[PDB]
Amino acid sequence: EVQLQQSGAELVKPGASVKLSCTPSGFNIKDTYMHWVKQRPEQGLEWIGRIDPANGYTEYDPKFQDKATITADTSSNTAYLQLSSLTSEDTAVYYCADTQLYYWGQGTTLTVSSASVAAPSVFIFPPSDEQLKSGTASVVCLLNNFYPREAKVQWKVDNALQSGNSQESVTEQDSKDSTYSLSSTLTLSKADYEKHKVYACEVTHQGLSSPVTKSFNRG
Amino acid sequence: QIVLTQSPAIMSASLGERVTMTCTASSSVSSTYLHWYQQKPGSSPKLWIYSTSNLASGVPARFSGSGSGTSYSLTISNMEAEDAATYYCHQYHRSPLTFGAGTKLELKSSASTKGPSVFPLAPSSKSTSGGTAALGCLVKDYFPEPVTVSWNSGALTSGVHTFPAVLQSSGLYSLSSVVTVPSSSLGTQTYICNVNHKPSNTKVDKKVEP
Amino acid sequence: TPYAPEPGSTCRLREYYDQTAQMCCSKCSPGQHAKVFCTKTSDTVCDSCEDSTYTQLWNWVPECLSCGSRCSSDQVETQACTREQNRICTCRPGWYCALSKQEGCRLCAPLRKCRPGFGVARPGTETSDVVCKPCAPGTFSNTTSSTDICRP
Amino acid sequence: KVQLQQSGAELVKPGASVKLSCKASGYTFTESIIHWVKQRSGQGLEWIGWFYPGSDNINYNEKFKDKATLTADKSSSTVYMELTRLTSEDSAVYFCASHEGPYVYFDYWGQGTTLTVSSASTKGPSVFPLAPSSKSTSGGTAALGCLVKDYFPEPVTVSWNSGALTSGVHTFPAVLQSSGLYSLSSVVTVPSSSLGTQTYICNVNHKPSNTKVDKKVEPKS
Amino acid sequence: IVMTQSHKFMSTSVGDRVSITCKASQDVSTAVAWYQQKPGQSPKLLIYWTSTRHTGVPDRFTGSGSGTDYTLTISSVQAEDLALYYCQHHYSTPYTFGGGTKLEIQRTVAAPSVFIFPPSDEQLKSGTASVVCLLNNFYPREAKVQWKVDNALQSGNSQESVTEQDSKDSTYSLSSTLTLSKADYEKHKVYACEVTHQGLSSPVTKSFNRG
Repeated sequence: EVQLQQSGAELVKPGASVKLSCTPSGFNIKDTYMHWVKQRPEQGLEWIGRIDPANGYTEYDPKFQDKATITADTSSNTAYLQLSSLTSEDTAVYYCADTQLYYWGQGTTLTVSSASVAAPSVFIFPPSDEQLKSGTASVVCLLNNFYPREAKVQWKVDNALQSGNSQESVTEQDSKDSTYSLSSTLTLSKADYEKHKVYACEVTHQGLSSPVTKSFNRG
Repeated sequence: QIVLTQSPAIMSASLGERVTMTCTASSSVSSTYLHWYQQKPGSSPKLWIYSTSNLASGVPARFSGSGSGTSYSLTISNMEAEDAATYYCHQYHRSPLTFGAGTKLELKSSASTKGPSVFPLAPSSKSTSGGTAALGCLVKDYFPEPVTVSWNSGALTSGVHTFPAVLQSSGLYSLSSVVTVPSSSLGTQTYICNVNHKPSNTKVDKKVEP
Repeated sequence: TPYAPEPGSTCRLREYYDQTAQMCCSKCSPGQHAKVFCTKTSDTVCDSCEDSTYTQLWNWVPECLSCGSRCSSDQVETQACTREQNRICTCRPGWYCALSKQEGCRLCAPLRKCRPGFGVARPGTETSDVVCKPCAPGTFSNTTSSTDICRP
Repeated sequence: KVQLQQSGAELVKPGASVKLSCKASGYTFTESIIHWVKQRSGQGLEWIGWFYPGSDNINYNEKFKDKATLTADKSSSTVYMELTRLTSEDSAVYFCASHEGPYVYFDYWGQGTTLTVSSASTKGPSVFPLAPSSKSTSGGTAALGCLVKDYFPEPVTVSWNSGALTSGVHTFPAVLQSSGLYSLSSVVTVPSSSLGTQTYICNVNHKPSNTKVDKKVEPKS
Repeated sequence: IVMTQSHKFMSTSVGDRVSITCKASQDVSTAVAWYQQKPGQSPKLLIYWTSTRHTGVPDRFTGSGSGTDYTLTISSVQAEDLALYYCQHHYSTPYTFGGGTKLEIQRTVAAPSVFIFPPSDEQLKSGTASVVCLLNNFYPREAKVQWKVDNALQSGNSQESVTEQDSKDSTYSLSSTLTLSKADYEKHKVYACEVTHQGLSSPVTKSFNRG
């Protein structure tokens, strides 16, 4: 299917390098036009540059010609932006762009990190009883001192995934740990709160071998 | 030469008000074509308008944006919630591909000043399984920014984590702050969260216990 | 100002050697015909050239260059002929120039006519072709004009 | 001013290939581009290919993409075409033209190169008188002539009565025979009443073979 | 783009009007030209860039187009205008040329004078024998010569050529040469040439006996 799949998160330190394998699918490989795009955290969309794999011709933007490196193979249905001298500012989800499509995929989650690939510290906060008296419910799941930003937080109520009711925020601690902390709150009503009878918080991160699910219940 | 610069940078409007956006361009809005775009926070952007008047295939047509000349536009009747986003100006039909710079559509809610509702968040099972109890208070339903929170009137600051405020769907802010302490200190000493909401000139201190 | 040179010293930029007074003076900026040369006191008096005549470099010549008049009944100007440039022609609107020359490539070519099911990358009207690659449906592609990209 | 002048006819054993020289003058060599279109007699202009002088770009026509050779010399302002292994089919009239401005139009033209491919030898013609019909000397008007056959190369110059007979004379263009030599006819219509009195002679001169023959024409007995 | 010439021999009278219909395979927009060639003369450019008349060209020729079936017109016709006429596009890298044209004046019809001519004894000594048939002062150029030897039709052993239009009396002439071997010639008796022309209601045959 028409998508831009690439290599997963990779914790290369600043100054290192690694190729990033775009994987066109569904649509014909074609490989005369292939751009890449990237965006620094909450920056504007910057266009890496394009190339002509079939005709072996390169057309990057003037800005990033210093980093300009990409090849592709016609048979393999795969494109490869070589990249050198990676910096933490380049950390992004790199979509392997191209004209004739103007559509972008999941983005190559770049993971240029300075600290270690640590695991998050997970905690659950049951709602306060006066909060229940107020008529609303607020369960809080805590992630403490993890790195990098990229983590998945989702809810399992009655062992079922919950969506459309969550809200999250994160903090930056650049002083000593240089780690990252996320505060996720999930809001429900009282009726659902006592009828559901079970709750859990599961978190996915690069720094731990398998996602951990740790639950709480009344009692 | 390739330049794309958005016009009014920040839009904050309530449900109903129309939309005004623009990118100053050198060669491409009227004859030579560009593109509208939209990216939700941290995800893959998408194409809305294609031939400067041609909206994306199969989508509601509230995006009444068809500017021309050297400066184009977007307009939207009854701005929805999804409508709140960033938006981009392309410059296709040119040798180097280039993109816009974003226009943040903040969704105004017309909130009223209200004091914070601080609630205690007690540790039950987190101290046993981790060896360190994370303690905090829930500062919910306050308006407007900012509010200052301190731990035990600034008695300790080793493991205190203060989160940024976020906007609810009711127009009010929700805020949490946490601190991590061992169970041995959890059992004996008293813990107080001190929060100060100067816009309402109100302050509440809440005791928290196991 | 008529600053005097001394042995073993090079006159600074925008000043040459004027041999009528053996003293370097300021050079008029591009866009000027030196009509009075340097004397012991009088510096080079700048004055702009006429139309369709110029100089692209900081000059002291008393005569300016010459650009073209017209390219054709077609072949509009993609670059005017002002006091700091030349009348850069093109090979008519909606035609790509595949050959090359100083300005006027001996051969132009039709912009393109590729059928519904071709996407024109970019014109490059000055020195390149639009190209046409499949984008067969694309979003909506049922026009043979080929002057436009995959759009409806 | 794209002045274009071309060389004359050439003849070489089949198999060898000659390189032409379409010399040009009156205009800067690089600012003009000289194509190659030959004008084989009886065949419309067919374009062999085009060559860029200034940028040295080349695009051989797909018909002649490999076998042609669009070379050129920069100093002499001349494009050099070689048509590998000149065959009798390739033996023809060749032209070169160009343009002055930016969108091409053959405002100028060459004199017309010629090429012949055969294995013949320069040979003089033999002249044979063409006796008028015996039973038509009283018909008011009659004709007589001489036949020019088996010569190489052209042309043969014919005259009647050492140039004293120029009325009614039709000298026709030559035709190439299957043996590889040319043939043509020279005739003159005369009052049939003077056949037995007026002496008619035709003078055939072939400069390439340096052969001159005076041949008298009389009615047969 | 295969540019063609739908007309390769027209009919016209002096001071008349006619139109050439240079035809192409693909459109050229304003990329048409016009080339005229008198026989044996280097071709000249007539009209270039649609209708833009080439410098120093007679006015009578006018026309243009922007499609694929280009057409111009001539207002006044003169005897000197009789020539080869073709075109050539300026569209893509494969330039081509029209097949050509030949303006032909349509004046009064003149019947040909036919004479057949026996070979000579000097040619009898050489071992080769050739016979010829003569066509004189005929118009139009279209004529057919059929050679008969003992009433047997020959093919591939005869060649013919036509003279250009006379400047004084505007007629034409044709000569056909039949070439045979000596044994072939001496084995036959009757040699005849048959001439068919529009100026003759019936074909005219001139014949001679070998003896």
